[PDB]
Amino acid sequence: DIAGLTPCKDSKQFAKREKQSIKKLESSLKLYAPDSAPALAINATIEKTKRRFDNYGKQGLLCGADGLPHLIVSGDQRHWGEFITPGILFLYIAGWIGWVGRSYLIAIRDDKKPTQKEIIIDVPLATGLVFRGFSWPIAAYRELLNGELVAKDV
Amino acid sequence: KKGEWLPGLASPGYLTGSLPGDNGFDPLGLAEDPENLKWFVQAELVNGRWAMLGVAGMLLPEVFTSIGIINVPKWYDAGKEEYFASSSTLFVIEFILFHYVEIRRWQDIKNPGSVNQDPIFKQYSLPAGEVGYPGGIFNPLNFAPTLEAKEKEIANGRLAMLAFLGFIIQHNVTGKGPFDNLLQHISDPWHNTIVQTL
Amino acid sequence: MRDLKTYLSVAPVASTLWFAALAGLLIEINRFFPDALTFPFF
Amino acid sequence: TVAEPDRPLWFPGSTPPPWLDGSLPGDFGFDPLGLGSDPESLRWNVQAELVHSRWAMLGAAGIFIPEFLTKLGILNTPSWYTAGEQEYFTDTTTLFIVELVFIGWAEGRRWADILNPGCVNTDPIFPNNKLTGTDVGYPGGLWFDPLGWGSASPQKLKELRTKEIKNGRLAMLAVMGAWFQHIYTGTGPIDNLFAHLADPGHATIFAA
Ligand SMILES: CC(/C=C/C=C(C)/C=C/[C@@]12O[C@]1(C)C[C@@H](O)CC2(C)C)=C\C=C\C=C(C)\C=C\C=C(C)\C=C\[C@@]12O[C@]1(C)C[C@@H](O)CC2(C)C
Ligand SMILES: CC(/C=C/C=C(C)/C=C/[C@@]12O[C@]1(C)C[C@@H](O)CC2(C)C)=C\C=C\C=C(C)\C=C\C=C(C)\C=C\[C@@]12O[C@]1(C)C[C@@H](O)CC2(C)C
Ligand SMILES: CCCCCCCCCCCCO[C@@H]1O[C@H](CO)[C@@H](O[C@H]2O[C@H](CO)[C@@H](O)[C@H](O)[C@H]2O)[C@H](O)[C@H]1O
Repeated sequence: DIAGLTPCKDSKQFAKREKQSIKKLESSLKLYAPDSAPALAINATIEKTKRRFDNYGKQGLLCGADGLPHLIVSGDQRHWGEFITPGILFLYIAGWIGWVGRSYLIAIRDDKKPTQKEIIIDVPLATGLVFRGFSWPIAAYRELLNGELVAKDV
Repeated sequence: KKGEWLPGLASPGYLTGSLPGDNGFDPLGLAEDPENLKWFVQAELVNGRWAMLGVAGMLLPEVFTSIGIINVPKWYDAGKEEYFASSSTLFVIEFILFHYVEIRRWQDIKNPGSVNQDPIFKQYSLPAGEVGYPGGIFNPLNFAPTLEAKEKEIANGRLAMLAFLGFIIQHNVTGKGPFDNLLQHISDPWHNTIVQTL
Repeated sequence: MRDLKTYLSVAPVASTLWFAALAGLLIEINRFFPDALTFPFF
Repeated sequence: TVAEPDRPLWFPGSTPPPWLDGSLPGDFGFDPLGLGSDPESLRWNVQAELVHSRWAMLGAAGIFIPEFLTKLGILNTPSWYTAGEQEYFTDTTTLFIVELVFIGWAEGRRWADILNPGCVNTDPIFPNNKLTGTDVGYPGGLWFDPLGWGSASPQKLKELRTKEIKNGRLAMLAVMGAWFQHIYTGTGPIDNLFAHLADPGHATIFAA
């Protein structure tokens, strides 16, 4: 496929890793009784291993010669779930955190002792501001156009 | 007393009540700046108007199809159909026309009353109205743009925007269209709910 | 009582409660959706 | 609104807290941990105790009456503990979501009255109805006080409200009683009553 890689559903090394991993867990399983609690734990880990390998091969992950999923972050639309889509999700969360904390610092900057509300959190004020990050890309963008995001001459 | 979205909560100060559809609803404080309020009023009008036309064009052709009067493709399948022009050509036509119209409306948003006249024909201009409510040829039937009338426009736009939000999310999880969802629900509401769909 | 609530709002206690709730949430997310190198819902 | 200094306290011989003066119903000066010291927490917990008491009294009747008559040759009600596992005319999750919407409406208007008294006492569709009560936690009106025993003089209202909180405290202990009983024992709570009445000296908690 891309960069000489082969999809994990086609790679033999990928399937050999799944085999050897499951057979290694089965080798640990023979030591215990079929009704034992370690047996149900190892069986659950085996089922969890099958689920993991199957999910990786199903969602179009590319594999190298090592049989391990390689990620393609160039922006190719076949693999946006590998970086761009989770990255946009992160930037939404990160902007939320920064915008809410910024709203908090602005609200307490006019207090008599602003340091008091920085080492002892005003939870009521925080709880009222935590949901402004939901619309942070909008409130930030408007503050960009209105000259409210950046302090003048610093 | 202008209508309370939450009977307990008080109305924000910057929401005076001189705006149609005002119910004191802005928990996140997005329109605290009057310029943000001025821009978002136009954004609500245009989003509400497009949602009203969209919900109509999505629901009404489909119910008339399911009844049996006409056979019109569904709103999500109407794009895959074949038309007299290439979809790419349709895109470029729509882009050019809106790249002219929306920017002419945008010039009025920034500077009011600056695009009321026709640049091709010097006469035939628009009378002076308010931003978001252009008079003249845009109101041929000469209705009265007043309260209630403007409040009903915003109210229908809000419900239609929620209606569009329902249509897209329903069609995603249910597979079929809005009127088919209503028929499936009407047959047995206690066993055909979003609880059962998931 | 008010002094006790003021103590619970101090930086370390608020951090522990906030990070404990955050740790538990991420643990349950990786419990119902383990592994996952990608965003599979597209 | 009527303080009583020499009221019968929970701990006879002790001193009541300065914030519990006896104006509240069911006031016995019981707050060793000072959970309701400040007036803000006191009024909030007063509403919490009242709603707790009312829900637990409905629950106490919903357990102890059907479990009683079903033991007799009267009814067919299953165990209150296993009543959730039952299947009704629709799935449980649908009943719960419907309950959330409708009870959420009632609690939302109740919350508006607690945070802002009097601002919710009118019907938002037919304004002429209204609720007559003036005390928080005692809404009055035609719906919640039709017989009219709730609009009376003080002392009398205090006597009735003392009865209400007392029955509710007993019911809160009663509901939690049935819970930990059906966990410790393996039968209905009416069997615990009969087992104890059959042998009060031996059929106790020290039976397992
Ligand atoms: C424009 C729109 C829809 C337009 C749809 C169109 C044109 C459909 C077109 C077509 O279908 C046809 C007709 C025929 C099909 O064959 C083809 C397509 C192409 C499919 C929806 C807008 C939809 C817009 C929506 C849903 C907006 C919702 C905004 C909300 C709820 C905000 C609320 C708050 O912001 C406040 C006010 C205050 C804050 O403090 C708190 C929060 C809560 C954040
Ligand atoms: C006991 C209780 C709480 C007790 C708390 C106490 C004593 C605290 C004491 C102190 O804090 C004070 C006061 C002062 C502090 O300074 C000191 C301490 C010492 C700390 C609550 C019970 C509360 C119990 C409640 C509210 C029960 C409600 C029941 C409901 C709603 C109904 C449920 C059912 O419906 C199902 C689900 C299925 C049906 O088949 C059956 C039914 C039963 C009908
Ligand atoms: C002021 C306190 C006075 C309490 C005095 C109690 C003294 C009882 C006599 C001494 C002990 C006799 O010993 C005990 O007698 C009691 C009678 O109570 C009986 O005890 C019985 O109680 C109930 C009564 O129906 C039976 O269901 C149960 O099976 C059995 O334990 C038994 O026969 C014996 O276990």
